[PDB]
Parts: sequence; structure tokens; C-alpha cells
Amino acid sequence: MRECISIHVGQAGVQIGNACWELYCLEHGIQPDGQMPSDKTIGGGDDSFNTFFSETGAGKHVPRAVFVDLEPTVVDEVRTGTYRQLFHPEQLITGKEDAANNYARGHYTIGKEIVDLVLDRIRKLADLCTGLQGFLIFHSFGGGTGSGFASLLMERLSVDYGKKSKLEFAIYPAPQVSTAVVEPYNSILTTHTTLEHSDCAFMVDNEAIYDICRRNLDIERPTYTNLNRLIGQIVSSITASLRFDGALNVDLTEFQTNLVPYPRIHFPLATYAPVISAEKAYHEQLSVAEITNACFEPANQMVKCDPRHGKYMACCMLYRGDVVPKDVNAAIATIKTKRTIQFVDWCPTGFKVGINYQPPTVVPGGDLAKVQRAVCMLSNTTAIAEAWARLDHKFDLMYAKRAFVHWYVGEGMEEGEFSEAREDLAALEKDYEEVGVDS
Amino acid sequence: SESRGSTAKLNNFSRLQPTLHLLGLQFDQNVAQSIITEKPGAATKLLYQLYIALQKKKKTGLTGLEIQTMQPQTNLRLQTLKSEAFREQRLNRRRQNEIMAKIQ
Amino acid sequence: MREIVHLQAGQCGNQIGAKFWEVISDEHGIDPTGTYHGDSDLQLERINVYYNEATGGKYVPRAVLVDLEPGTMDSVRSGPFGQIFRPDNFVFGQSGAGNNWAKGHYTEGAELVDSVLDVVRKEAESCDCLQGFQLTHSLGGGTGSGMGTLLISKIREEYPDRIMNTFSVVPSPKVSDTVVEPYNATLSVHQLVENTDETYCIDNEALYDICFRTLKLTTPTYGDLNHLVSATMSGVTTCLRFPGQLNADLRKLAVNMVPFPRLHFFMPGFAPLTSRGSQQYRALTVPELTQQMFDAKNMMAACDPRHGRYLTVAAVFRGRMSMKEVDEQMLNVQNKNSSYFVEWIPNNVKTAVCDIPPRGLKMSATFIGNSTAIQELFKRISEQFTAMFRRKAFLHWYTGEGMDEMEFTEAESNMNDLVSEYQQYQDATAEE
Repeated sequence: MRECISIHVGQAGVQIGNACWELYCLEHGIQPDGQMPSDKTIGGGDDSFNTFFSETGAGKHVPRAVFVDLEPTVVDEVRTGTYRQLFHPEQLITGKEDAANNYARGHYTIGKEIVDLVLDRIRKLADLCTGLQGFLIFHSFGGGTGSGFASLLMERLSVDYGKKSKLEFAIYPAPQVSTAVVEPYNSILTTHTTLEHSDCAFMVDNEAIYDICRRNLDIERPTYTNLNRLIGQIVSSITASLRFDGALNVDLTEFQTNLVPYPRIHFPLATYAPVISAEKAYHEQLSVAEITNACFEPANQMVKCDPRHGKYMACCMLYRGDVVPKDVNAAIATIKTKRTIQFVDWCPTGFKVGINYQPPTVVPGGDLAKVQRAVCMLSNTTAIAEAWARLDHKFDLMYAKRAFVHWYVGEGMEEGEFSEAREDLAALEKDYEEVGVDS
Repeated sequence: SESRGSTAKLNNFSRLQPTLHLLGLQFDQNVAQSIITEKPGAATKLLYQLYIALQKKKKTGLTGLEIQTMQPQTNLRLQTLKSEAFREQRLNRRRQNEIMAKIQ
Repeated sequence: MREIVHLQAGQCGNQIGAKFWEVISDEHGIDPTGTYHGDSDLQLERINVYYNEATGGKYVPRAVLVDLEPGTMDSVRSGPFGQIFRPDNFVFGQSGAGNNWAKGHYTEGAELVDSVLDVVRKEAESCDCLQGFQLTHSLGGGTGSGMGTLLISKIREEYPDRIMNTFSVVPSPKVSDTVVEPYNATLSVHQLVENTDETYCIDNEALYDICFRTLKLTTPTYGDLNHLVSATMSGVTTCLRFPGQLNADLRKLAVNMVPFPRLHFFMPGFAPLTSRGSQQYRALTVPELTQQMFDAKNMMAACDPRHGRYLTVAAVFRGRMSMKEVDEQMLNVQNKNSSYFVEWIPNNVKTAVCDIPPRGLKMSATFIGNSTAIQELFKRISEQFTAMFRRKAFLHWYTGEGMDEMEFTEAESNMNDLVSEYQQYQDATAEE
């Protein structure tokens, strides 16, 4: 049935996968041992866990995910954890040499060495599953492991399965803050691969996460754990109608078909809400109209872009928790008449209604409080094109006299790829501009 | 359409009403009642009002289309035309019944 | 004997069908187990229309559930009456429709269609003689609209001498569930006007507005709309289910209120739609029912019939009142409201009273008519289709399936012809 396989490449991908798995096990009552030792007091677990987990003959659960990394330090860090008894060591492939924010090595001289093993692993995992719809590839554009290895693996998975959905989840180099320097070098080469060889791509950064956490959660000392929790909540909200049911189930295909207006424009704008802390979730009346209106506020977006600069192509609304249809209808009636929100003269309306009976849960030790209902937004607008424009400007300004390029030359790769990626991104920006222009 | 069949008269009056109201004259329910029942005086009175208003148009200055600068008219008259059609139906609630008797 | 085979398509179609089955089981006195628990008289003779006789008096339903997603059958089976149906009729695929009509018709409409044709053929051969086939679905997705038209075409090709009545859900620009919804409505309307006897317009926004401004419900949900459509269906079908003095049947209704086969759309509507606190202060009489069936407030339309002229009107009553009141009421309405119906054709209202009152309610009566109000929906659908087809947005998905774009061109030509026909028949003048 509705079963999917998750792919985790790089340190960020591995940590995101761990956060997702721990969230799933805590929300489904799955104990870290892998069995059900709860023989005295039950606390749930009688549901459809086959979507992500598997049931053995002895009452054991096996996670279905791919944990690959070129550097063994992350593998060892996860291995020495308290959840080591859950997964299998064969799912965690170590490596001698790593990329560490380098594309040429991890695409030619490092990633090409471990290919057959991961292919056999994913073939075994697919054979272990009956129904397959899409994949959950977790990587990063800054990390060389999540850029070179991810590109070479997805180029083969695309030619091995043309009928299966190919998703994407990674991190965008923020214009203001950054971690490394050669991040756009890997980004300019990864974007072409993700555009001309994938169906959809989700783009997020960390600066907006920092802004929203300091503005709502009001933390002076953030940490990666909160970011991972937010990402896992987003992923769970997106894939909510798969593990469970509701009034109107929304599968991966159901929203993916409409979320792609054109083969070249497949970069939606996610928006999770409410992103609030404990004290921010008690003295505050929560309805649907307010949170839906807040979803279109630029301050709550995880991409730094003003929606008012462009206009929307396609909108996809999702909901999770006790939601009443009349509230959704009233919110739709309100937003459709809002003059602030812009749109084209050709799409008066389009959206989805995903009602999920199971409300979002909480975690002991986390920052998210107990909210009766949740909402997730995936919209398509041209105002986000500035990020690619800024990235192209950076690539042009640092490619003028070839800063930090001689290494890529010595490793072995064509210099013409830089110009090819540049012209492809220029054409993509031109297409975005043309689509944004109305009559 | 001049035909004695009152559908032709409906066609005529549907266009006559806004023209009656480009002057602001009251196209009146009892006026149409006397039109169909042929009570002398009402339609004649409105026609004479229109006649002397034509004389007013020819008296000093602007044509009726240029007269619109005096007092803004078509601010609610857009709704008035539709209400005129609906009130022509309402006049049908009493007047067209005899015509429909032969057609039913 | 004379039995009606019921069909299911689309998740919304499945839920409304389950609601209708539960409603009729409760009305006719059927326990959730499967036996009989009624206490009436006409609930044993003509009970075989929707049921089948088996050992121990355990009647079985007659409805085939067609779907592409296995998640709907689990949802509908866990209900209080989900254990009584035939699991063999639950023919579900493995891949969802993805709100695609072309993909659902081509990929998921080739290797799965054989089973449903086989089972419906078996059901048809099981009985002696039949009248028609009822299919309840929605145009919002590739499940209802994707295979409902194909199944209707197949059954018309196999058995041309049957009734094809459906209750598909029309879309609305104000309340949308699919981005490519006008594409799917476009594709479905062609099959509806080419290979379908009759069709009834179903809207959710109008029902929501009705239950908000008149019923005044606290938390209106899909269950309320399912109950309302089930009640409307029961009131429509009581003409044959419970015979009375002036009984009617589906085929007579279809012949009498369809002036032209190209125009077979209708306007359904119930009447006693009152709030909870008003139920104990009401006057059960004829003029009130006539007023609630004539005004545009109680109709389930996201439109206004006052913009056009009434073409065909049928008032189906269900109770024990009289005969003279209905005719005098319609006479004085036609006398007064003369500019609301076609003048060239008198007596556009059909009289029909069911002597058997429904269970739980004494006075019930539905309103089935074809007024001139769907024209704006048709023109707005045509406008939105032209707008999105100009630059060909969201078209690569359909192109990759294999079907070309000429289908859209011929479809839009067909709607242009149909709307031209509708507006030039709207102003049906007597003579030159």
C-alpha cells in the first residue's frame, strides 16, 4: 500500500532522518527497543504503522530508510546513541574519504566508488515493499556529501524508476549568513541536476528559522535540535494522510500532480503554522482563519522573500487536527477577497482540503506545545526567483577570475559545466519572469 | 416590435424604460397599467412630459447626452434598469395574464 | 422483478452512497447485523428493489464500489453498517488517481475495468428484468469522474435500454478542491452530454449556505451534506419504492422534463429545511411547502433561477394531504409568476403525491425542476477553461500520459455550442 523509502545523505540528512524517525516512534508509541514491552498500561499503537515501519513474525519494527554518509564520524555518533537497537548496521554505510563541501571529489573520485552497494541496498528495500509512490531524499546544497553523491545517485534512480515520484529536501545558502565559502559552487551544479532530472524540489534556509524562533519562541540560544524538530513536523504534516486517514485524504500523488504547473517550475513555498512555544500556546485563542492569514505573512515564511513582489501560480493547503470545514470555507472566502494577496488573471482559485482526524502530538523535552490543530501551506509564486538571481550574481562575481577553481580542474571535470549551469539558471530565471508576466 | 402579441410589447418596453430614465422621468406602474388596459390619460401624461422635455433639450443648449453633467444620474440607475426589468415582470404579474390566457 | 442496480464511484460518491444506504436501512427497519427489524407494511413487498433475497431473510445490498485507492474501503467498512455490504464489490486498485482524469481513465481504467464489468454483468444476469442504473459520484477528482463516465458509456453500449441517472457534484470557483478541476469538469461534461440520459447538479457551497442561514448548525460537516443528499435521493426514489395514489418512475420523469437530449441537467431540492428550535413551532400545510419549493432561498443552487425562465418543473410530494391544493397553487403561481416560466408551453409543473409518508417525518416532498440557471456556471467554466488553455498551464501532466490536446479543443467547441444553444433557447419568444 502507501509505503515510501527515505534517503538521508550527509550529516544534515542523517540528523533529519533521525529526528523524523524519533518523532514517528514517539507519535505512534513505538518503543526504542523495537518491540512492544507495554504489557501493563497501553498508550496507543493500534494503527497503520506499515507505511514507514515493518512488522516481523516476532513483533518487531524495522525502519525503512537509507543512512549513507562519506564521513564515518556521523555514523559513529549515531551508532553510540540510545536508538542503536532500532535500525540495522547494514543501513549505515561508513566511508574512508569524504567530500566535506566539495563536489568534484564526491562526484567523481569518491561517490563513484560506493555505487553498487547502495543500489543493492535500495533494491532490497524496494523488494521488501509492496506499494511504492515516492522517495524522501534528504541532503544539503552546502554539504559536498549531500551534493555530489546525491546527484550521482538520483541520476541513476531516475533512469531506474520513471514511474515513481522523486522528491527533494535540502537547505538553501542564505544570502546574509552562511557556514562555508564554496557553498554556491556546489549549489550551481546541484541545481541543474535537481531541475533537469527531478520532478519537485523544496528549498529552505536557516536564517528564517532563526528569525521565527527568536520572534515567537523567544530563545536567545538556539540549537540544531529545534530546527530538526521543525523540519520533522513539516515532513509529518505533509505526509499525514498516509499513515492515517481523514475526511479528505491527500496522498503524495494527489498534491504532487497539482503542485507542478510546469516541468521547469517545481519549487513550492512551504509554510508551517503555528510555530509557537508553550507560553505562546496557552493564552492565545487558535482558530483556522487567523492561522491561514498568518500563513501568507512573509515573516512566517522559511524563505526570505516578499510575496508582494510577485504573484501566485498554484496553492496547496493542508490541515492536521480537529478542523471544521466551515472555518476553512470562511477563510477561503476571506482570502479570495484580500487585495494584499496577489495572483494572476488566469487562476481565480485552486487549492486542496486535507482533513486529518489525528491531531499533532508533543514530545517530552521539546519546545512545541499541545495544539488542537495544525496547517501546512505549499504555494507557488514567482517572488522567490530573487534567490536564484542572487546566487547567479554571486557565481558570476566569483567566477570572473576563477577563485578556488584550480582544484576542481585538477580533480578532473569540465570547466564548461560552470558556463552550462550559468546559462541554464539564466534561462530558468527568464522562464520564471515570462510566467510571472500576465497579459 | 409593434405586433399585438404582448411579447413584442415587452421587447419594446424593455428598451423604452432606460430611455424614459435617461431623463429621470418616473416610468410608473400605473402608467403601464393604463397602457395595457387603455385608460386614457396616464401614458398620455408621461408622453407629454417627455414632449416638453424634448422642447427643453431644443430650447437653449446641450443634447440629452450632454445634459448628464448637471446632476450625476447613472450612480444607481445601473440597478434601476434591472429593477425596471423586474418590475416589467411585476407588471406581468397583473397585466400579461390576459395575454397569456390565450397562449396557455 | 423490477429492480434498480446501484453503482459507486469517487470517495465523495462512496461516502454519500454509504450514507444513503444507512438512511434507507434505518427508514425501512434494517438492523446493522443484516436481518430485518421493521414494523411497517410496504417495507416487505417492494423491498427487493435495492436488496436481494437470500436464506434466513437476510437481505443483501446491491451496490458496487469502484475506486483506485484502498484507503476508502477501510474507512467505509469500519462504520456501523460497513460490515453488511459485499466485500467482492469493493474493487480497488493500488495507485491513487492523483486528481487526474486522463491518467485515471487510461492507466487505471484498463486493467481494473474488467472486474467491475464482470461483477455488474453478473448482478444484471442475477435478476430477471431491470429499469436503470444509479451512479453517485463527483467531478472533483480522477476517481468519480475518471471512471464514472467510462462505466456509463460501457453500460449504455451493452444495454442501451436502461436509465442512466447520476448525481455528480458540480464545481464552484468560490469553493475549489482541485487546481485542474475545471479541466476535469470540462472533460466530464462532454461524456455527460454525449453518453448519459440525465444528470442532476450537486453543489456543496450552496448546501453549506443553506445549513448556515436556515438550519443554523453548530459545526456543519460532510455528514450533514451526505444526510441531505440521501434524503433527496429517498424522496426522488419513493415514487417507485413506496407506491401511492399517483405513482411515478424515473423514465417517465426523464422523458417528460427533458425537452432536448442535449439539455438533461436538473435542479434538485428538498423543502422542510428548518432549525432545531423551529421544529416544534411550524405549520404543516400546502402553501408553505409551495413557497419553500418556489423561492430561491431553499434551493441547493449556487446560482439564481430568477435570471432565466422555468423550463420543466416537477413537484413530488410524500404525504397524505389532498389533490386540489397543488393544482390551485401551481395555477395561481403561473398566473402571477408569469415572467418566470416559458410562456409558449403552459402547465410546466407536474403533480405527484406519495401517499406513504416517510419514517420519522410526516410531511416530506422534494423539488425536481430544470430552470434557466446553469447557464452562468457553464459560461464561467468555459471562461476559466479558455483562460488556462490559452498559455496551456498544467498541461504537461496530461500530455505525458499519451492523450493529445485536440481533445480540449473539441471539448471547448462542444461547450461553446451547448451554451450558445442554452442562451438562444433561454429567450424563447412566441413569434417574430
